[PDB]
Amino acid sequence: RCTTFDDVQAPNYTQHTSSMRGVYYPDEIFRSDTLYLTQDLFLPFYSNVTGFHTINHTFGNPVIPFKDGIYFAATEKSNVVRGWVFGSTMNNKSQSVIIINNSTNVVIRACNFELCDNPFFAVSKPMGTQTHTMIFDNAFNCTFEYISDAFSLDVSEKSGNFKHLREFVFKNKDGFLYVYKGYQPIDVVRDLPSGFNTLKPIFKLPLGINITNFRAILTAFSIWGTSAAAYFVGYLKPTTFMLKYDENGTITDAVDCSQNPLAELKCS
Amino acid sequence: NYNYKYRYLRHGKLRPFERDISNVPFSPDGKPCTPPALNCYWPLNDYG
Amino acid sequence: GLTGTGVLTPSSKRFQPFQQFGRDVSDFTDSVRDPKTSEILDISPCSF
Repeated sequence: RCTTFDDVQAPNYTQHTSSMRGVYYPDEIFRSDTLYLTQDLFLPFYSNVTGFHTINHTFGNPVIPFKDGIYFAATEKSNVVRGWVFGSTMNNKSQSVIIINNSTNVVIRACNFELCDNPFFAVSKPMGTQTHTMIFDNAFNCTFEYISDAFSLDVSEKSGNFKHLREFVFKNKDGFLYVYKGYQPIDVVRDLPSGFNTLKPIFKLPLGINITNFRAILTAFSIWGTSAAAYFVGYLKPTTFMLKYDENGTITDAVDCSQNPLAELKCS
Repeated sequence: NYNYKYRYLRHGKLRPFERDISNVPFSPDGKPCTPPALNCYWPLNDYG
Repeated sequence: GLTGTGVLTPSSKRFQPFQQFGRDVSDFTDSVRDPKTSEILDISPCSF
């Protein structure tokens, strides 16, 4: 049922500094009190970021290209905009993978998956009912399903701080979506906070599909609606970082090579 | 043994371990076709 | 997977749960986690 909404508002393509974010743990290997180089698909420093400021007129969900993994972030109030649609032709003849939730736990599934032209989580404004999480629609010539374990997974609308600064790096490597996570306490007016957040290797996936084209999934407040939240997207590029490890054994700082002659000499 | 098939055409090669079951009604420059019109094909092929 | 020869002792870290090895200066292992719930440093110079 290609159910579609109407109130499409496309902004000035709001730009943000990729301030100090994108660092994660490059492997599964501890070190301590050292200075380790690597060259890997990373977020370039200090660079352009397409923010997504969504209000009751602004339904921020067009098609966006993958470009070999994205830096992603979301400043939320009990974590509204779950759901990633990763595929190639975004339709019934696309073997895509989808990352959604049963509001308790994570369900991921990959097959021939037809999209509605603008499907919607019909989530209520005081309640949080995921009414229309139907989107695992059709199933022939299929590949994959996976279920992780449950935790505190909230939906609804709030007021106060941007406590849920969640940052998700999605990185493609040999059919392997590397999926990271990291937490930080903020409340900005409406932009990116200035700081870093070290990301951790939560998930790898064995999938192997032509990941080119993607969307996020919002929740239509119930007709759609949103609250004062914003999500961030940036693209990844294979450059060279120097990390720094404390004796506590934690990434405390990083410097890219291909940023600045200052920065290049630092990693030189 | 006409059961199982392969493919032999793609605009570009394969990045390693990247799988698609997408049988495309192929054309040499895109062009959504109902094959077998001229320059409108399929890539699937049996074995013999 | 790790063979070799040395002098063990228990760990002395802030060892993260997802990590397993230590490679401290340049790929030199020096610290590991036992596969049956213990945590150990591995100073491989027995002596020389």
